[PDB]
Amino acid sequence: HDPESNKKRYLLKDANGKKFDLEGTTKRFEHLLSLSGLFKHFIESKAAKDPKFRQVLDVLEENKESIEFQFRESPAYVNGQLRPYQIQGVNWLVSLHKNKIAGILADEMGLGKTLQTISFLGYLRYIEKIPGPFLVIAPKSTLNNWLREINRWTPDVNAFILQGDKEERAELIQKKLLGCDFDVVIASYEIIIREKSPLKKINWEYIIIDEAHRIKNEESMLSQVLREFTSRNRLLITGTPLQNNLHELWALLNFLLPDIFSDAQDFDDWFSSESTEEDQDKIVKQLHTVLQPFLLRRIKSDVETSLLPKKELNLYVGMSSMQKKWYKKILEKLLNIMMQLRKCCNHPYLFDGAEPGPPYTTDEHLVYNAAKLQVLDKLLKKLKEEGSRVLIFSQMSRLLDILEDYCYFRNYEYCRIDGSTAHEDRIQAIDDYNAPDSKKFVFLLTTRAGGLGINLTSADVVVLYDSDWNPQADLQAMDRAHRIGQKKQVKVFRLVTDNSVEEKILERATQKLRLDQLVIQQNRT
Amino acid sequence: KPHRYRPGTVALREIRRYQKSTELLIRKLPFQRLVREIAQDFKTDLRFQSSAVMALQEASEAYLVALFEDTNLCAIHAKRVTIMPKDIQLARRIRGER
Amino acid sequence: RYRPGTVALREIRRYQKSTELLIRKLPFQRLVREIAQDFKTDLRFQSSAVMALQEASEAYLVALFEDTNLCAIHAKRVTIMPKDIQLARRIRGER
Amino acid sequence: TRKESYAIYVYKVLKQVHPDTGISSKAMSIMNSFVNDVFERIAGEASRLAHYNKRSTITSREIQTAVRLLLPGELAKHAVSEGTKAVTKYTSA
Amino acid sequence: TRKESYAIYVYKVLKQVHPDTGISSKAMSIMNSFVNDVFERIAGEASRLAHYNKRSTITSREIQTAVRLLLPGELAKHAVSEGTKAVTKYTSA
Amino acid sequence: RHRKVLRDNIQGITKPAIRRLARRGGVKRISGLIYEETRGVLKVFLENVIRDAVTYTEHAKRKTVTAMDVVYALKRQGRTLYGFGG
Amino acid sequence: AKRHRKVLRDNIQGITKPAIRRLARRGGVKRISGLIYEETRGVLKVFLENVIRDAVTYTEHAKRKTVTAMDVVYALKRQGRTLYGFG
Amino acid sequence: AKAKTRSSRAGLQFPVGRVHRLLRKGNYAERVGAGAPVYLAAVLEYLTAEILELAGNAARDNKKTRIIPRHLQLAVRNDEELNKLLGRVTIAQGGVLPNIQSVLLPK
Amino acid sequence: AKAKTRSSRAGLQFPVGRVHRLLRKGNYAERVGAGAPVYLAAVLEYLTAEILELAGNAARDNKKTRIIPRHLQLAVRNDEELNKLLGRVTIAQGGVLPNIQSVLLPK
DNA sequence: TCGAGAATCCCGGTGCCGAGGCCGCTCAATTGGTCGTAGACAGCTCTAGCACCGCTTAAACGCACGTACGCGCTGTCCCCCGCGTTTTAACCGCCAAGGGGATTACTCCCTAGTCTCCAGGCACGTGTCAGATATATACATCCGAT
DNA sequence: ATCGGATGTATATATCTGACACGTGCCTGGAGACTAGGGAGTAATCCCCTTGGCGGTTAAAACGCGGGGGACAGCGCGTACGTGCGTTTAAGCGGTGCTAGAGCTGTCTACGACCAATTGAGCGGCCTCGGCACCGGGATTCTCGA
Ligand SMILES: [Cl-]
Repeated sequence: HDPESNKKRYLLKDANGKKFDLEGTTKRFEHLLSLSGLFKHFIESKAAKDPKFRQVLDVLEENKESIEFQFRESPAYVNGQLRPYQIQGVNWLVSLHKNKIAGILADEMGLGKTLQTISFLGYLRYIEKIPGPFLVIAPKSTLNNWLREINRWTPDVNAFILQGDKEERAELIQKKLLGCDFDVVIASYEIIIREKSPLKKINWEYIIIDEAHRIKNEESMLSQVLREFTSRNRLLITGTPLQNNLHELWALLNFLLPDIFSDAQDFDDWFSSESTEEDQDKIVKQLHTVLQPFLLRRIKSDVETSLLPKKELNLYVGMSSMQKKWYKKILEKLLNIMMQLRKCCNHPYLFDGAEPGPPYTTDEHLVYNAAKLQVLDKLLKKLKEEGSRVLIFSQMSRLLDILEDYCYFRNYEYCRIDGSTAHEDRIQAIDDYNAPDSKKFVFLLTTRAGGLGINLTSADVVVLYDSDWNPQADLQAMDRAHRIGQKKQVKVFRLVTDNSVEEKILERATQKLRLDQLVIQQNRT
Repeated sequence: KPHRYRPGTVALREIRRYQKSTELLIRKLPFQRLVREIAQDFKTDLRFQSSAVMALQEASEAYLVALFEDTNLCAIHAKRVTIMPKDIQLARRIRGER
Repeated sequence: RYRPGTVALREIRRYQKSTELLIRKLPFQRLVREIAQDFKTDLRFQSSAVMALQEASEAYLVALFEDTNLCAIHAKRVTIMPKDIQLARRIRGER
Repeated sequence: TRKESYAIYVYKVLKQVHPDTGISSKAMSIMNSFVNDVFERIAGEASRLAHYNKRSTITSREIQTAVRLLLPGELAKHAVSEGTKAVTKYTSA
Repeated sequence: TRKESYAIYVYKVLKQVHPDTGISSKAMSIMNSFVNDVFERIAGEASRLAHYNKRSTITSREIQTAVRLLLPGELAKHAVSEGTKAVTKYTSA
Repeated sequence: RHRKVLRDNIQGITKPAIRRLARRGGVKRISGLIYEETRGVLKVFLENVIRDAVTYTEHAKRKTVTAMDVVYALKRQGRTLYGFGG
Repeated sequence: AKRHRKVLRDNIQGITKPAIRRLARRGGVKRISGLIYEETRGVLKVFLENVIRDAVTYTEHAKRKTVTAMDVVYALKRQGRTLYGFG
Repeated sequence: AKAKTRSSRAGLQFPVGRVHRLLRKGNYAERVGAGAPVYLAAVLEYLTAEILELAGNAARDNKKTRIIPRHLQLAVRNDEELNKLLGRVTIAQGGVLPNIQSVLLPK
Repeated sequence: AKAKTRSSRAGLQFPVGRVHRLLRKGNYAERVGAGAPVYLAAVLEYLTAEILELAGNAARDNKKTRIIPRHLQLAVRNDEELNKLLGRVTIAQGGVLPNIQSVLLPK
């Protein structure tokens, strides 16, 4: 094409391009109701106020082409060959498009992700002959990764990153966005919020959003902005759907298909608010088939083999005396939240004035006023003979400070990554620790930090020195060392304090983890 | 030699710029930190509403602006154009806060 | 013959120690009941009413001079001036 | 949940002086606070004025004296004239 | 007639704090004015507190809040101590 | 009652009276233009206070001004006077 | 030593030099000395102590652990600095 | 009979009934008169009309057809009687009147 | 039975019946608690005793036996935070605190 | 002294979200009817205000003088402003779980208000004396000219 | 440095008047029933505030340097004050008369409180579409070396 052909089609033909289209919604209703009959609940729920969807129901009910182009082994337009299951995923995506609906891709991280995405976009451009636009929203750390992937396995397209300062972004927008000189626009979340108005006035085909779990709260500004965007269909990429609740799965679905899953109350009354008998069991959970067509997930135990599994263990430490007195002080009464309980369960010196004196000393007395730290010290001493390097996680960097001072008190070699360390020093740190012969025994980290590109694959043991409300965050921290790469047995040691709130945190985490287990994992297929 | 204004001609421009707008001239977060660590004295474990902190900042800014105006009059009366701590001390002493 | 300043300081010490009335009672009464007839006509007054008016008036004037003096000192003088009063009662809020 | 305010009357006075001028929300809050403050001042002064004369009833005479005390200059004059006019009209009706 | 005052009580407090000093008529009148002014200030603050919290009764809690809100620092602490011990003795007896 | 309307009685606030008030204020040296300012400010203060006192007197239906009314006016202005009532 | 978080800059130093300069400009001053930047901080701290003290007294009389805007308005009106636009 | 509001009988806009109730429940006196709410409503109406007229004039001067706290501040502070009435009051988001001391201007 | 005044019950000297009656017929609230008059009387008695012992100390400092408004003014103005309480108050036949500025004094 | 250049204001031309109508509901304002008592209104009393007249004698007033002080001018540092350049913290957003507070809806109990009686507390009218002025009077103690 | 005035400052004595003590009565505070309703306790629920942390943008904030103009000091001078002394003048006291109007008592209406029934006026919730904020760009204007 040429820029003028792009201008005649991309821009919104009308002032208000947002309006109710009947053909598409009728097609969706007929196809889905052909697939299964449970959807009548949603349709009657949405027809309560607005009755034109009820006449759609009537016309599609009383009256009782998605060509099976299997799109086999990798076509030449995408360079090279690739995983057959990835062809299966692309076939899934093609059929999803040909049924005029969208669907979450929930492949586990590292299992050839975004490759099926670029291949599907190439399929759209060559078999469907349709050019752009294609908005791609990814975290900033992956913008250049996406661009490189696109330009090295399907180079004969147009794709640029929309990053830069205010003026550089503005000139780039006027040159290309308003210039209509693209096929795919790589952009970041913050950029999507920033450049709302220019991006609205485009007739979008798809809006690919990688790590879709970021959109899980429907009061989030990004969700509102994406709702305000006009587009023909959507596509979602995320490895951990339904992280800590069932409602957020509906939140993903609503953005996916805003005409099907348009009611929160219907979905949360589908299963959640009924716990008396088998009605909280096999039948109601098998009613999941509503979630069957909209999602696909695959595991690292179907594909690459390798990576021996995990050996998660629990180390039930016992409260220490100073911990005991601080814990009793906290319980009955600065301190303004229950988080103080978890702080005390971790190490008393986090509270001010816990260090005696203070004359500032860093002697052996540190482990004395700590329950978990003594077990940690013994564990490190035992592991030192076998020389297995260590990744310690935590929830507070302020705790990592105490831990690292302990670390160099016993003459060990650590290396930190926190929210305050910049990008370049982070990269040099990960290079140093991952050196072919690195003289840094332990490595420190925060559970919800560093993004996903970190490749700390050189070690074998990972202690979750503190737990998290969301088990998914801990799982990300664990696969941070359990990803493809590391081949020795990854060993993970969570530390739990007895007779304290940490038991309750672990128990709720297990509830949410097993909820995730029953909702998705068995029906993952 | 690049263009350079003479002293005072940017000061008056800022005077007439700021005497025309209405926004708050102090940053929100430092002021909130200030009146939380001040409130820690009289009673501990307090929760502050955003509206309460906003009202506090409005009142304090108005107070300081009026005080600086009277300090300016004191400095002018002393045949000067620069304000000094003695002017503020006199302004607060006259009005009755000292 | 004393030098300029001595008698003034002794007068300051004298009048900062007594409590009696510095304005003449009958002139003050004439002024008060002259000002009065601009609001309502043919008024009568209580002796204690005029006394209270005088007690408030002199207190006001003394408090004003105690600020006029500070304003004068702030300008590196010892003399008080109309501009000193104007500044004092403009800062105090009376405009 | 039901909170009463003078907004609906201030925006009837506004549409009689400037029939085509709107008013923002913050200005509306300021207007409500202003009428509340003036009501408090007048009522307190009238209550004290009644207590001084050993009267049990607060009425239009105390209201007139209180507005003549609180309001400066021509403002008090016009307010008193308007109050007398309204009272006479009401008692005639 | 029969104008009431606090002279008979101020004199008792004087004779128990300084057993052999007197007080003139003007000073007694000033003390009476002081007592009335402070009583009015405290009662007004207590009334505004009770109206603020939508209570319909003045009580020792409102009086204590008013005194701690009106008197500066050290005077406030001693006044609170005096009031609490007086009320405890009254409740016991 | 008879022969009471007078003029220029502000000249009765004599210059030595101003100087005595200045001495009680602790003023050592006095300029010559100061007396007109003092007379003006005293007249303004008296006008305000007397206006309020006459308002109270008129409301009470009296036509004699009482020290208690003067006290009310002063207190309303914010200059509470101790000694004459209340 | 890095166990102990290094003591942060004092909170009263959060009223920076440019902020005081902006307040003085709105007040209408042209030149500014170098000690105003601490005299003003002292004055602001004192004013804040007074208003906070009154507001806390109100909010603990009401049996609440929450200072609220209407309590702040009450405190300001008590001091004689009535504020319109918050209650 | 037929209801007929006291405000309408007085020819006013402010709520005479609600003013009466506030006077009666505010603990101002033992019992309120009958013309007191009418007089007070009239006075409040006058003051509000004055403030709003001046503020609308300021808004028209600033070429905006909507009153804002800046316009209220300009209206109040540019009139002597209103400024004396509201001397202690501070208007939130009000600002300051433009003012530069004469000796501060360039020679 | 023989009556016992509430002021005698509480061990106070100011009248509690009079304080209760004033709080009642003073238009402060609809209802008045029973401990409030006692607490208020105690506070008033405290303040009176404080200012009065200061005045007596001043009177003895001037070799006088009786107390006069000059002594009251001396006590109040000399005592900080009692000066702050009586900040805007004017005491008749009081005076001023002896005070001369430093620069006015002879070399 | 007039050009050079930076700041500002005024046009159009987007966008977005707050004001401003519109509707249903409910609950306080209105109407009608007692009734108990503030408070006009009249009448009587006598206290405090007003008005002069006279004396006396201290505070004001006018005039001289001479002398510190306020004011203007001149230098000179120095310190504060204006402009560049680099760093950092404020400001959005987002996550997790709690408790806090504001409603609304109740239940119930104890503590006020309302009476009726009745004696002591206090207010007023007196009748004393000593604490506080008034006069002198001697002493000590700044202040100013040699 | 010394000496000579002039001004507080102790010291004794007389005068008086104002504070303090004492007797009466009358009105108000206390005692004792009786009650109702205001406030305490409980319990749903729905939204806001806290604490610790992370990731990203981007204006402010901080630091540095030059240099100019303003503050501060010193000096001269020419008034404009302070001090002191005669001499008018009017304020203060002391008394008298005249009277109005401030205050207290009776009483008997109008008028405000309270209650029931009723109903529109105002309040909360929703939707929308102009008014205003924002962003160039072009033109004006206002300052600063010559
Ligand atoms: Cl991935």
